[PDB]
Amino acid sequence: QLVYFSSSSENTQRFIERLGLPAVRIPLNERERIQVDEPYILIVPSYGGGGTAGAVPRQVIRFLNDEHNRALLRGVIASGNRNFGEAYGRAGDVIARKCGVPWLYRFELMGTQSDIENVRKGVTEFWQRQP
Amino acid sequence: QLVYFSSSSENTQRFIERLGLPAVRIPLNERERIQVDEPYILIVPSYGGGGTAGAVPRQVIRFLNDEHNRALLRGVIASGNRNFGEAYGRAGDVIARKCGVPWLYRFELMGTQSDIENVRKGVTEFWQ
Amino acid sequence: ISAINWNKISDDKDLEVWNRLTSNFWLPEKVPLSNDIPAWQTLTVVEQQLTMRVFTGLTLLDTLQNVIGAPSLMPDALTPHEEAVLSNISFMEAVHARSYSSIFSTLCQTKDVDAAYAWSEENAPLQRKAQIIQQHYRGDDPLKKKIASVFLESFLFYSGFWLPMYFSSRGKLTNTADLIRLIIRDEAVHGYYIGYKYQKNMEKISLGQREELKSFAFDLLLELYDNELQYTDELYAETPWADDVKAFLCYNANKALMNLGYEPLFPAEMAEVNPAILAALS
Amino acid sequence: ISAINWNKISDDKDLEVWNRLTSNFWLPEKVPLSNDIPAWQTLTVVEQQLTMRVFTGLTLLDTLQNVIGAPSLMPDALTPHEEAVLSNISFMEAVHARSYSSIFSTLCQTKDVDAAYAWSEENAPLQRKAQIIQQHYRGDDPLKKKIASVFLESFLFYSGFWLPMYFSSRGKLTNTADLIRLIIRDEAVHGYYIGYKYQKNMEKISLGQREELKSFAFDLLLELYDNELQYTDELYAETPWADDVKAFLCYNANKALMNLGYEPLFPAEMAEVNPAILAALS
Ligand SMILES: Cc1cc2nc3c(=O)[nH]c(=O)nc-3n(C[C@H](O)[C@H](O)[C@H](O)COP(=O)(O)O)c2cc1C
Ligand SMILES: Cc1cc2nc3c(=O)[nH]c(=O)nc-3n(C[C@H](O)[C@H](O)[C@H](O)COP(=O)(O)O)c2cc1C
Ligand SMILES: [Mn+2]
Ligand SMILES: [Mn+2]
Ligand SMILES: [Mn+2]
Ligand SMILES: [Mn+2]
Repeated sequence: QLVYFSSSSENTQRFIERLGLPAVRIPLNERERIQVDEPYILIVPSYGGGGTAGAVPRQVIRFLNDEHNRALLRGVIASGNRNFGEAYGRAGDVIARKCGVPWLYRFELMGTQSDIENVRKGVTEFWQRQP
Repeated sequence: QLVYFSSSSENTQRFIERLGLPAVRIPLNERERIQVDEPYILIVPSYGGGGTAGAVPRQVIRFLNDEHNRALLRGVIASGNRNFGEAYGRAGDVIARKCGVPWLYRFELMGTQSDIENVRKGVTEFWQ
Repeated sequence: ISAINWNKISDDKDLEVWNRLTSNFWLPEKVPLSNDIPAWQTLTVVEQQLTMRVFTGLTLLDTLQNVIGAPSLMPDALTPHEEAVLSNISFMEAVHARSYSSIFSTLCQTKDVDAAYAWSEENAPLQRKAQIIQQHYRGDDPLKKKIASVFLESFLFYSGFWLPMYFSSRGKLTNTADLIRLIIRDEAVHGYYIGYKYQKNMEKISLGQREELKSFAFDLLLELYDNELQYTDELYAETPWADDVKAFLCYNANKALMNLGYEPLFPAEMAEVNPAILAALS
Repeated sequence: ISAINWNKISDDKDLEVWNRLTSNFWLPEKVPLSNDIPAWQTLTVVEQQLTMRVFTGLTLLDTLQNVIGAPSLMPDALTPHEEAVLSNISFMEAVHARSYSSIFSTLCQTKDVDAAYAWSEENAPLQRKAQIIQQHYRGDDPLKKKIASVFLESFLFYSGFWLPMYFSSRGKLTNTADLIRLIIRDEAVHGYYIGYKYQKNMEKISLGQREELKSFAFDLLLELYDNELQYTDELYAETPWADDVKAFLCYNANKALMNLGYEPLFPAEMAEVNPAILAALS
């Protein structure tokens, strides 16, 4: 399974659509929170820094610091833009280090065809090497 | 006597014109230079800092580091704008310390009638 | 359109002002406004209400400067570098406007802020001022636009700026005062530069046309002045400060005139400002 | 004119982008460009000429963005906060254009710089590119202006941006590369926000019109692309680098498309950037 966040600009949403895999969206509305039942990879865009100063969107922080959800986190994929330099995909690095999970992939905006193919292959292989 | 500088915006020039006292202008053109033969008060605008950082215009520095000119300096009046806060009239302060002469007066832009009146009175009493 | 070349400056003043304005860049986030909360609490309801009404008024006028004011000057630019400087000026008007919201966010209650905004919409002097200024910005006379702009922000704004300067002298809201001083530093340079360009534009019109414009400038001045006295009455109604504000307006009116190259209009007696207010400025 | 209230945000993206763009404020004086003089001196005459021709070209286009591009978007703003953000964008285009002059002043000979400006004036693909973009900025279709703006600076500029990134990968002109990365960081956000607004604007129109704009956008993309291959050919003619430049162009074209909400069009084969160039970015 997959969990993702996408802001109102919906680049990560557009990626998930084209990916073709079942996924659950962390609600855009900050007051709404969701619970997941199974192991998952998290896909999140980087947002340092406009509405939070921090790399990870508030909604994802809210989702993660519920230890129920955190315990089922198995990996992270981050999106963003290479033009941000060292900060490119920062959300993935931050989540990975804090939660003790691997940073699996890093892509730009809505993702290229290569990104889609790589992530499709990567995820299938990831669950093959998972309990 | 009076020595002054005014940039292309001519605020200090207009003060001098309305003061009505005899005065010599440090050339706007940086390549030209002048000398004076009698003791004077200097009136200078502040310009920290549109690419030079220094509050004293380059033309005034060139005028002052002539030994003959510097020796005849006796006092400084600074123009500027109160809206620059602590930096209001900063050029007079810099010149006052560097040259060891008193900073005599502070005024804004082309000067009010009060400024003209105050300087007229101050100048006469200073030389006596 | 031709590539701008900053190594071929036509008027030195363009570079000088470009450098002064850009190197003075600030944002309201850089001012520790939260350190004013205890001071805000000690202010009376009437003082608090005054502060919010003052700043909602300034928000309207800085918004006007950003959206219409500075852009309206762009077709009348003498050089490509002036056009660029006007781009900075416009953006900094948005920063000025934004900063009042910063004050509201930190210090004030939403409902009261919204009431102050509502009071501003309804205040006849405020709206008349905006209307008069906008009318000249939308006109076909480039020189009258410059006069209006210099009058708005080197003169009219000072009915509003008086208050944080007063608080500063009493050792209250010192951080809000520091924020306002940043705005005032920008506006001093804006007024200087626009007034400078006004005088440059005037060099290319006839002597008769200059006298006509001089008369217009003093007419507009007195019309705006009369309006601002009424705005001041209504703003400072439940305080003893009106006369002091009016003296500060005359003092600033004189500087605005000097920015345009005209001699001060108001005699010392009308422009005698409380020394603590002057000290708050510098 | 209404008074802007930053505590009543209609679209959170306006505040996010305002914060990102203003907190990223920079000036070329903040970069120690003079430290590139040794590196500059080690470049071949071919490399030096190429560098100056690149930057004179970018100067023209950033001037276009400041004087016409960004202002052309202002009347089509959905919110007052967007108007304010667009004021920042316009000012930063002035900063971008100014920074090329900073480079020239620090590193180059005036005669060579003026010859590069002349070369740019007479370069057909460059002038055709400038003509096409401003034709759309002068048109009556707000949505086509946004398309052209995104294509210019999230796509076409990268034929130029390639060069400092390449030099960076070799340990030469590293400070100039640092400056270009500041421009690139701005443009990434400019393209994102303008493209975001383009999509918001399209929510309000018929399917038929959306399909028309899609067809127009892809045809404009291919028109500009083919023109840019010619520009690249002429710019990089004395070097072996045209193919890598073109791959970097295709890579960025895909990003420009995605900013507009369209899927990337250029296959992996065409957009395969040398890892050292990608490393120079991040
Ligand atoms: C305010 C702001 C800050 C951003 N910061 C970063 C960043 O630090 N690193 C990065 O790779 N991308 C950054 N981005 C780019 C976004 O992560 C990227 O556009 C992403 O596709 C947005 O996804 P979404 O539309 O699903 O919300 C930033 C974008 C914005 C608007
Ligand atoms: C770029 C710039 C920087 C300035 N800096 C200061 C300053 O630091 N302190 C001050 O009191 N006035 C400052 N001023 C205001 C001028 O000193 C003032 O307008 C003066 O009247 C100019 O005189 P002039 O027109 O004869 O050159 C500055 C003006 C400019 C344009
Ligand atoms: Mn302002
Ligand atoms: Mn202003
Ligand atoms: Mn740009
Ligand atoms: Mn741009």
